[PDB]
Amino acid sequence: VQLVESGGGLVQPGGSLRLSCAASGFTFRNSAMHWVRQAPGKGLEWVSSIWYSGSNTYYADSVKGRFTISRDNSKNTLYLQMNSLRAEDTAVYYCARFAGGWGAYDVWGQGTLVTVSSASTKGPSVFPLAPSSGGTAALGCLVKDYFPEPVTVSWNSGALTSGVHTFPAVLQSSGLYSLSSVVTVPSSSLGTQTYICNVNHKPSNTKVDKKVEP
Amino acid sequence: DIVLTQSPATLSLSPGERATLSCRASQSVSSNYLAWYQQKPGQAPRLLIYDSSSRATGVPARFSGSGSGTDFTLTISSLEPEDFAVYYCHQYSDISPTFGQGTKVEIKRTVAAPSVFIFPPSDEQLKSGTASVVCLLNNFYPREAKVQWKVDNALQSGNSQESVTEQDSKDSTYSLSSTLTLSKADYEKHKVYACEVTHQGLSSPVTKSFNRG
Repeated sequence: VQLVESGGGLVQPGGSLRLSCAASGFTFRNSAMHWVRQAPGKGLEWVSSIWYSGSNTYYADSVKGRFTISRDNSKNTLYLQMNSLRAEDTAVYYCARFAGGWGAYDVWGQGTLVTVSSASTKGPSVFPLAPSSGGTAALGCLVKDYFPEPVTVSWNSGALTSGVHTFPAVLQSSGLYSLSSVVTVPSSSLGTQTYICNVNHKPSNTKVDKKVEP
Repeated sequence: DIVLTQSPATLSLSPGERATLSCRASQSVSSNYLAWYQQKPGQAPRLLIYDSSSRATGVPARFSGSGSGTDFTLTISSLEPEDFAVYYCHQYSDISPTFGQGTKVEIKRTVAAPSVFIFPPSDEQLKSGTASVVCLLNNFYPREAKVQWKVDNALQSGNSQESVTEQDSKDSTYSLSSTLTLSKADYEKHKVYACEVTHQGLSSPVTKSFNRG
């Protein structure tokens, strides 16, 4: 059995988007199909339902009037038309087969992420996290103000990996993302060892190498 | 509406130990139309139990579901390493399907106080009009930590954000960044920048600080 969602992506507030979900491995015509989403760092929320036997659409209160659920059984595909999109509709969208008393949500797609934001593409700024005066020091790089996700960071072009923590991005009150990458080191190597964070932001084609000095 | 409340928020247990997770409803769930799902980071939910107590196909017998009415529980008789995950309950008994907000089952570990580090803003950022001050709490356990920002000893509120890593694959600890955003003017207007950290592994709050200039 399988479910493959497609069509997720970046949409401005008030924009519209159609998600699709191709189903295989089961008799599609015989199954109720639902949409379930997951906002960043959040739990699961049911979005909408469509019957098989003589369809009967249902929707979460927060989406009533704005979303439409449909299906094409000749194309083994479920749709979600989303209009008047809002920032809070930002989420990973899962299609799922609903089996009710024979199984609830026994089949899940991989999810497709829908991001709703007025923010425009921007490469990050990268600032050093500077070590200073037991025998151990920390340093790193602040990778600030970029959109959209993601950014990748390495240290010394891969070669420095012990003690590295690259934290998950956070969405700032600017609607721009920010992340820090840190490394703990022997204090003695400072001034002796050269440390460089390599920062890549593909959506803006942004590539920086920043030596973090003591 | 049927509100689903999962307890506890987090269960901290070692492999081989029993896990007991609760799901209680605001109203009776008709026909015991209640399911349990497992979710790992970046992955889709996976069915475990449906109809309150039926095991999904190919789900290990160590997973079992029980309860009725408004009180339901998921038991993992013995946690395997692959079982540390988030678990959701789900009622599909009315026309408005709901989900509990989840129980995270995390690996229990020895208390480990964090190593704390504070970084001033860089001179390069300051010329741009903002100061980010970063406090790092490194490889601690448990996950609960209170991190306070103090500027000239005045508690800050509303101007920092936290970020946490997943439990370390090797040592099962967490690390956490707290970031303070100030205006350059506010930054330059004060002298002492302190990160206050409260945690189980520390008998007393640990303060890391610097003076601007």
